[PDB]
Amino acid sequence: PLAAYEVDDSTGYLTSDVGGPIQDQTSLKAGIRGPTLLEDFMFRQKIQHFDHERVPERAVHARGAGAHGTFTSYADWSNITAASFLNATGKQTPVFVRFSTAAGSRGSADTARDVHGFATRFYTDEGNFDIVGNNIPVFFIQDAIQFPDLIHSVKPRPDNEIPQAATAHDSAWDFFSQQPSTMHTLFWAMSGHGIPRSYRHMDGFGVHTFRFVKDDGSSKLIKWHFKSRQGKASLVWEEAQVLSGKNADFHRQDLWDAIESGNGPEWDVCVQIVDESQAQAFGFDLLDPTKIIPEEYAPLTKLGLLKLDRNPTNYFAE
Amino acid sequence: SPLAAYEVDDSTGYLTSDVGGPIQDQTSLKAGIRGPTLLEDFMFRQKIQHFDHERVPERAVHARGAGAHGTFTSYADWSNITAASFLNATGKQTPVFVRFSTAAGSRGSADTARDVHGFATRFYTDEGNFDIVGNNIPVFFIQDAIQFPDLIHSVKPRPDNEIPQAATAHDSAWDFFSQQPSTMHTLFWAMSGHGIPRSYRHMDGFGVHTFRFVKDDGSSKLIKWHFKSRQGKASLVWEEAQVLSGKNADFHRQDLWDAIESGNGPEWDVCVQIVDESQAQAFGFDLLDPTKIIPEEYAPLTKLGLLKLDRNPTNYFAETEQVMFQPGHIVRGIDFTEDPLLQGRLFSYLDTQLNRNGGPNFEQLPINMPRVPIHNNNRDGAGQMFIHRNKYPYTPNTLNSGYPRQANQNAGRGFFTAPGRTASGALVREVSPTFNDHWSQPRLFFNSLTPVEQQFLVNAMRFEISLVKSEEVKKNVLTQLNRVSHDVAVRVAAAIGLGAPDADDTYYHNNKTAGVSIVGSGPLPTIKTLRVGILATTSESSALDQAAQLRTRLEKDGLVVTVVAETLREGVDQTYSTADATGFDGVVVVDGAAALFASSPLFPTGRPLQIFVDAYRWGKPVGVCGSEVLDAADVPEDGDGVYSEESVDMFVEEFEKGLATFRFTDRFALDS
Amino acid sequence: SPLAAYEVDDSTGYLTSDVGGPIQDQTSLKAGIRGPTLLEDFMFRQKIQHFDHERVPERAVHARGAGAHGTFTSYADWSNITAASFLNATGKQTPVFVRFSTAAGSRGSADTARDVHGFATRFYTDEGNFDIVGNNIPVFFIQDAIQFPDLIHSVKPRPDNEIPQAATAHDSAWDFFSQQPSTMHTLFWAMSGHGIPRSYRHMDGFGVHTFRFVKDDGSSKLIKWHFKSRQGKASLVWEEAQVLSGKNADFHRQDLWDAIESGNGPEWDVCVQIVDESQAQAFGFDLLDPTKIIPEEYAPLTKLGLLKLDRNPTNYFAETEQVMFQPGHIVRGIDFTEDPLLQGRLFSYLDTQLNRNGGPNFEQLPINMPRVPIHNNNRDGAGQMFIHRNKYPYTPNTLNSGYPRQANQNAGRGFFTAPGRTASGALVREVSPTFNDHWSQPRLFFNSLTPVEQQFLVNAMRFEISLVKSEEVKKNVLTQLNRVSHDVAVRVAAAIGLGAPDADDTYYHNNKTAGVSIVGSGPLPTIKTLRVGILATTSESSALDQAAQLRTRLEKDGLVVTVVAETLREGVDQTYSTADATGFDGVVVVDGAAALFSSPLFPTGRPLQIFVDAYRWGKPVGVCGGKSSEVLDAADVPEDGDGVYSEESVDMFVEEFEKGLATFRFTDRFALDS
Ligand code: HDD
Ligand code: HDD
Ligand code: HDD
Ligand SMILES: [Ca+2]
Ligand SMILES: [Ca+2]
Ligand SMILES: [Ca+2]
Repeated sequence: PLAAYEVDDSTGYLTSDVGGPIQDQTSLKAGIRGPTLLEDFMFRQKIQHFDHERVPERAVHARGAGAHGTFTSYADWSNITAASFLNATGKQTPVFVRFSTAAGSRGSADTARDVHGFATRFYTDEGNFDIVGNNIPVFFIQDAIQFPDLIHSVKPRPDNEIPQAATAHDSAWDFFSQQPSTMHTLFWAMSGHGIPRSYRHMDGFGVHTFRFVKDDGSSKLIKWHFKSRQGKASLVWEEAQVLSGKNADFHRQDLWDAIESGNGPEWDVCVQIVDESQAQAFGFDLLDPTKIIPEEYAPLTKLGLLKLDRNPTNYFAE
Repeated sequence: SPLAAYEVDDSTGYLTSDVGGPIQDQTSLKAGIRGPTLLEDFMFRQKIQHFDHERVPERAVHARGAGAHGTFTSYADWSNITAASFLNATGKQTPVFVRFSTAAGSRGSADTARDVHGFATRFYTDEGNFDIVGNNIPVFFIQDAIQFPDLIHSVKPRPDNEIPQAATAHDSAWDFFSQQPSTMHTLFWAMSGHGIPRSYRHMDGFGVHTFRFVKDDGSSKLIKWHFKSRQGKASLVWEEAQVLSGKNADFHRQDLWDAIESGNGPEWDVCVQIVDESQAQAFGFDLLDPTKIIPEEYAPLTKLGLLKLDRNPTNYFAETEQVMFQPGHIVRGIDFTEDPLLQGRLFSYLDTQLNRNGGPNFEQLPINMPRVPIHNNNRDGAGQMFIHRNKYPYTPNTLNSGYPRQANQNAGRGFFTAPGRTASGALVREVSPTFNDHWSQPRLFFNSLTPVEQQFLVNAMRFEISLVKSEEVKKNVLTQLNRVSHDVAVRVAAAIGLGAPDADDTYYHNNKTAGVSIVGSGPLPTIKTLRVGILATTSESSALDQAAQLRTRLEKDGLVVTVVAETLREGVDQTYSTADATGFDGVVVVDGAAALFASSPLFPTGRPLQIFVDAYRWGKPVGVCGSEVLDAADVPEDGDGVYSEESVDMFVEEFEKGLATFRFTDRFALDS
Repeated sequence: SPLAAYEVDDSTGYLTSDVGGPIQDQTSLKAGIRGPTLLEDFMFRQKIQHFDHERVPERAVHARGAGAHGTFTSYADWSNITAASFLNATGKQTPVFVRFSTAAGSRGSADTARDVHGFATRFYTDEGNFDIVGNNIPVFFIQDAIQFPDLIHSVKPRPDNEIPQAATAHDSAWDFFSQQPSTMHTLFWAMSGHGIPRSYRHMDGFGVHTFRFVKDDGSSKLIKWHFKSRQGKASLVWEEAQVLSGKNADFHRQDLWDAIESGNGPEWDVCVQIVDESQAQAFGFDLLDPTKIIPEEYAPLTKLGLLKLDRNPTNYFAETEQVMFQPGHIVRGIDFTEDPLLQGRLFSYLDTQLNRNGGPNFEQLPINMPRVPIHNNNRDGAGQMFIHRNKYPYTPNTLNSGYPRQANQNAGRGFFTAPGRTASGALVREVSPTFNDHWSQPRLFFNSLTPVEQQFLVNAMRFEISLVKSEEVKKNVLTQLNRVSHDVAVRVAAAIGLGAPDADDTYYHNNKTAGVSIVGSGPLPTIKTLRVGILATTSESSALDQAAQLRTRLEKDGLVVTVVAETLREGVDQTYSTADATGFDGVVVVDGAAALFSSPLFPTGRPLQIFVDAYRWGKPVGVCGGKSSEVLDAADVPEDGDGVYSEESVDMFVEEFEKGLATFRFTDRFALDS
């Protein structure tokens, strides 16, 4: 899939980045017990590379894991959307998905209590389409300008950077109690949804109302819902705590293993579809990201199958 | 102090942009009440752009850590051994900043991972910043800096899946250790209690490399830095460290924060072993080799001064995250040696700050600034915070009267390379044959540990090596362990189902050395800061009375007391639900609570008992104050570090001796 | 000095590292006296690393430029029209920093390129930094911010070979201009003397866009900023600008530096045209359209205050290179309009500083810092210089007692959007048909130039279009020019050997507007700082005596005198070898030197060439001492010509010559199309 960019090092002699054969095990010195020389370019190119390996972690959802897969459309959905990846029964589009926690840094534990990310890229034949979702259908806040306030409050206190990957501290609850919009996502996070058994055992939600637009220009309002075929399942809190200690890599290992063993996880990619006229018909505003549309009011339509079946080759690059 | 000058107070006043315009930051500007957000909303974009760019790359190693401010005080005028100004007078005080860390884990990984630990100290001296970038272990894995990315790639997570976090417990790490025998000495240290210290305060710091002290007359001697903890030496046990990682990833940084906040700032004696240049190869090994210690029997310690950390940072990102240490930050009176590990570090720490800071002016960050004037011809660069008045920044000049002037051995107190240093021979990429003994000092270390300490180390290796999938790597590992000790290889082999290779006694010996054992280092010199968990109940008013009485007594002796019960109320600090044995150095049950130890929606099933049981199994002093509890917990009444008294005063007295002893090691099973 | 706190003195002391350790920096540490350099040489590496990383990206546009500090002083309490604090009291003073620039060229390109010029002003107000990011031309090429990269790609060098530097005289630029007719108005400005100003001090500044002034009671009015120069309007002629680019690439920055250093800091009246919201479409065009000016006949200027630049920077990189302007630096009392060019700029200037500074904390650079306290919850980021005490940086909070408090119209003097502003209609990527007339205003401009000024413009177009290789592009250019003026198309067509298309009179008219002509703007109101070259000789002690007397008399009136001779000595400033007519506003030969007009000391014919060039470029020229016909005849300069002087008396010579410096250019020396 990304075959063209792969580099193989199963044979051959060590070279610099400009293809000159070299060694990299001993520094060049003025005498066998002497000082290292500035002219040692082998040393400097290798160490400069190493010194510069790291990039900033993501400002949120720093901790996560991904895989490649395929999306297959169940129908020609031309009658609700012009979207090319949805325009024929059986049409296949490559995907890449990254799942994550939200608050913790790189290296924090998979099984912390948190909102989880479920970000999906469809490499469509009319361009990349991303649905950047969470495992919880609603968000804490109603205006993007408040994001840094929310995130500062739930991340570690800035004098001592304590506590890692946890809402269990004064600042977060101060924010929650002063900003009552947070109540809905709070209740989800405090349920089993905050500690899922695996990435495969949770759903994905776009959260926002988006629009499907036909080629004739007519539109409908939609909510994205990726429905897990593995079922839903959570940990219990005491278990999640011990797991955070025994295996910080629990979720990424789970996903990696299911893929290697030929049990790639699957989701039905679904939408709730409603009319433009129904923006305020359900007793709340569809522009409000703290609300769900009860399934009693709008059933889910299954658009296609998302299957993840191939692990990355290099975690950093992918 | 450059840091007071840059403090920003936000305890009053109206919100402003970064250019001082009063603004709001709670609602986006929209076209209509239910409309799209406008591009012209500058309040939105300035706030979100800032947030979007908050993060910087983590350190390439030692990314997880924590820092504090303090003072170094010289005990003497040390001009007789070094020209260093911060050491030139009795009582001379120099501000310091120290950052402690693990090594392998990323910035959100647990403090209590098994690992080498950093101990980096900046002395803001009156003749420039001097950094000693050390570890809690005196020897390093490799003999040449060029091998550093090999070491780090092998111990960091596997690069296809980025598993496992902050752990040597995987194939690649043990493959490297078994193929690169220089690693044995540091590996032995890391597999001991030194890999899982009780806190940053209960470990020592080592410069690792031999350095030089250089006098004003040009003569030099060879030195090793050793920062000796005044708090004593102490470790976790492994199963405790694992539980801690889950229950409190921030255990060490919290321990340091709290000790400082309560007026119990940690202290070290800053010491050196000092030997003559002629002794570079006198001790049976090469002092240029960073995998070797100078046994204290060959060179005793000289105490130079006191290091005390006593002030927490105000902003962690600005101070702790941005501090940028360099062994290149050196001062007159100190010089480098030809240690090929040290040699290469000099390059790496200057270069890597470019990655972290994103520009060349990183020394202008308040935490990195010196406490003396700067005079040089460095100019421009992204993030230039100075306005230079000298418009002729080249040497030699007449247009600025020849300023700044050259400093050297004979002018302006300049740094100078030790004038006795020479080089000779071919320009070679060759390892000195004097470096070849990779196994005798690992054996020296192992020999110096107590029997239960040796068992803990064997058990660490059993744990990790049992997780290595490759049969080939496991066998290669036993080959190397066997060159250190046949007994180690036998005992480790037993757990992984392979046979050890035949004894190979080339490097075996029975010699020991002082000061490397934790268990054999004696009771702790103080118990201030140590944590006592008092397990109580809300259902008995007697239980809460006893708790309160203990608290008064224990708190007066500097101990941190946590009363635990089913729910919070006056006098109760923590519910059973959030409590765990890893949160205490000692655990006391007030006997009025016996009922809990025999179901509640308020805590998981059997929680009160489990805490007591874990505390016992992990070797902690445990007690009952008011003994069927001990039956329920299967704890022997007569056991060492088990207490049972109705006398408040008698119990406190005995239990406080238990906290000093710290661990009761007789509770751990030993190989035959 | 505004930034004193950040200054670093190196007039004494021993060399140190950046961490204060005394060091040397003159010899590398080596293994032996003829040995290899050692990696442990930290003195070498810290010094060379710094050097290796000195450069930052130049500005994507306006890369070439120069800055200075000054003061703005309000003429009144302007609360009747704006809430702006910096305008709230008579005599109220605010520090400023201004940077001037060309637009297309890179760093190191020449000041005297033909171009639009930047005029960017920061007011460090007591209610925050307020920037007016303007140009010396009142209209812009394009009507929507989204087209900016198309414009800039077209006028910058061709991307295969990066040719030509700092010039519109190539196919791609004229291709864009001819396909995008909105460009015509600014093009006509740039092809006039406004494209080649005599100095930064002799040009005006324009905000270009309509902005709003907003009162504390929330009512608003539409405004245009006009900074009117107190030095007068003046231009180079093209041939002169070309030679200048090669003889002194730094001409404008030197001129500004020198004027400030001599206590002649330049001044502008900071003015606005003010009109009601109801007049957005009352003047025959849309006030949201940045290709249109409001003629002065429809809206006169209000003088708000005085701008004076009077202090040069200390370190150019730290102040001038690092200053980061944004139209997003706005203050209470001012607001935006729905000009789609302005709207997009708001985005660009915040984003582009990330590129230049390499990190998000660019507002912390001394030159970008405000002069009032900052209270917000912005945190971290590379290069973070603050240590924030508030450990609860979120709103809403109780743990920091609700601080910082929200500022808005009612509390804390907050910025607020003019509350009368609305939007209505479909969400569209459509151009308003009110923007559709691209040609009437260029014609209004052209009509307002004097005959010789119109010739200069036609000649600029003939120069550049002649260098366009594509006959199709050239034909498309004539199509657009012809929509502005048939006469212009005909006269330009003549130089390039094409025929003009037939007259198309849809947008022709004969209307004129005041205040846009340079050549018609009258004699300069001051001649201080103008440059007089006295050409002399060392052969005659009398030539040097005349030169000294003349110097004394001219310097008394604040002119900058340069005595030129074969070689330097006391009283001679420059040799003929380095001298050029482009270095002077006026040229005087002392009659003692008549014989000069071959030496190893200067190129053949140089002294004469300086005089002749000065004459051909319209400058006042003369001979002092009484004997003039030898010089004037050798030069082919008629003795009775306007702006040609000859007197024995120093005092009398200078009085006549000084009138000529004020007139500045003698335009009768240039041929007109017949
Ligand atoms: C205005 C700021 C803002 C707001 C209101 C949100 N986010 Fe976000 N999000 C970011 C700003 C951001 C970001 C800072 O831009 C990140 C960090 C790294 C990145 O690529 O974008 C990000 C990362 C990020 C990731 C990690 C993607 C990956 O794996 O690389 C996920 C899954 C989400 N977000 C999902 C959400 C959901 C479901 C939201 C509520 C509906 C949401 N975000 C609101
Ligand atoms: C040639 C590469 C190289 C080698 C051989 C070493 N290191 Fe290192 N070290 C680095 C390259 C490096 C680095 C990549 O340059 C770091 C990462 C971030 C930084 O500032 O420097 C660093 C970070 C770093 C830190 C964190 C400092 C802080 O708290 O910010 C400590 C304590 C050490 N190292 C200590 C050591 C010790 C005791 C070594 C062996 C004697 C050692 N390093 C060998
Ligand atoms: C949307 C893109 C865009 C548009 C439509 C414009 N500009 Fe701009 N301008 C920039 C994008 C930009 C920029 C890329 O963001 C620059 C480069 C460096 C900087 O700070 O902003 C810039 C630089 C810049 C400078 C140099 C400021 C300094 O000295 O540092 C001036 C004077 C202007 N511009 C003036 C204008 C005027 C009068 C315009 C029309 C009314 C205009 N710009 C339209
Ligand atoms: Ca908190
Ligand atoms: Ca591995
Ligand atoms: Ca071209």
